[PDB]
Amino acid sequence: FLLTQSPDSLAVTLGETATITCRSSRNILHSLNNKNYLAWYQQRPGQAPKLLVIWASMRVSGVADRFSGSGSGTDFALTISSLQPEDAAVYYCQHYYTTHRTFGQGTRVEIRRTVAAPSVFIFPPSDEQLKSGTASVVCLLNNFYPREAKVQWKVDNALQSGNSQESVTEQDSKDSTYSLSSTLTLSKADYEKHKVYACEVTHQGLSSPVTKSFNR
Amino acid sequence: IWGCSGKLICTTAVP
Amino acid sequence: QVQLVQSGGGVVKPGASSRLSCAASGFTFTDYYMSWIRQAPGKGLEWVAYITKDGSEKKYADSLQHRFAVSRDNANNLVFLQLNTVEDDDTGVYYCARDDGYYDRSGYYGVFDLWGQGIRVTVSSASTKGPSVFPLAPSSKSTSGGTAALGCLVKDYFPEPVTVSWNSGALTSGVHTFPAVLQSSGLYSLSSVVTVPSSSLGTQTYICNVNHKPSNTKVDKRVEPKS
Ligand SMILES: [Mg+2]
Repeated sequence: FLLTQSPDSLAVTLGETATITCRSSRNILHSLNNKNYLAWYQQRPGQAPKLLVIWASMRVSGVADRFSGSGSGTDFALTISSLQPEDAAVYYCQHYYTTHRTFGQGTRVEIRRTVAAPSVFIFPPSDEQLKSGTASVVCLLNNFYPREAKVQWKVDNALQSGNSQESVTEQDSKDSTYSLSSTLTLSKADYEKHKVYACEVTHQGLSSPVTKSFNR
Repeated sequence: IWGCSGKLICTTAVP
Repeated sequence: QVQLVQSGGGVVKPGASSRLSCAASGFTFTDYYMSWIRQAPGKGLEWVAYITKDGSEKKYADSLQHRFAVSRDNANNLVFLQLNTVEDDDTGVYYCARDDGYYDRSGYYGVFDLWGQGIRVTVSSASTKGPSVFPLAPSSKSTSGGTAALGCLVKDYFPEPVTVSWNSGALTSGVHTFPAVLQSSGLYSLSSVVTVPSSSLGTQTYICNVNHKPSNTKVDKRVEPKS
């Protein structure tokens, strides 16, 4: 008894329409009421699912009219009209036609907005860490769009590789941007062997690459 | 053989 | 008001047992069925079990070969999920959820209208490790105009997760707590950052509230401009 969502992923523009398909292996329409026993949930990242629709097409209290359910038999859809930044999330369908409830695999809605250039910040290692023999340097790229961004580490203007890590945020619920951290990790000895620590950043919103650096 | 866990599903099942 | 607060979880060894808890408030607990649902990767949402209002009948998914046991305490408004002989399939985020529906002679038909916050369970032989916390001090090299950035590096912990708040929850705007990275050591690390007015780095106080629940570790760090 499967529910297959389609597509897995979806990039929709602000103010436009998203459509998320849910197919069931079998019919989920009972006789004594002639309703389909399907539901839809919304899960923003780091939050638990929120129920939106029941009976395939009935909105729940405190849910905007942009979220609309539809379909019959084994084929159903959730549409989201006039898309807003807070709709960026993962949407699941769930049936309750039997006691063995199952969910669809989920559908992620990514949002398209105007290009926004990142604000670049850089953080030296704390004195607190420098007693430990390891030295971490952090470069922050803040509130940009699109996701695609490029970071380069230069220690005494020498290009680094094999010693940094990145983490990208989820899309922001308010401005639909992304943020990025790159952390360069060295030994305390190597850190004190050099002077200039630079973070060079390439993004579509930047006319030319932005560099932030400091002297140890 | 007939009741309600909460209310919501059984206030909207009939039509 | 209406709310479900979860506790428990953390690291657990294969073959061992773990107990999850859920405290309910703001509603008539003895009017609702209650369910447990998990979220693994490579297969998303999965209903595991429910319990009735209380003529205590319980039902489970069969894929869980009788390994899980759900119970309830109407009195203290608690639901529990016990996980036994855990396997590598059981790693994930476990939610309790308020279960709304109707039952007839054929069975129960329901929907999950209120969820707990979620707890992470990690099946692992690796040992617990609490995080060290270092400041990401604001300087001339943060700045931009006229906005300053600052944060905390949270380094070398296991397992996931850590939660970071600022000024005890009263600072949320401009906050980005990054998804953790896996280091080649096998331990985790993340940064939480925040943008603020650079004009008032003198007067305002900025404190990290790192919480690593699997080790019951709390670290508050004051992030001062330097230096
Ligand atoms: Mg958004």
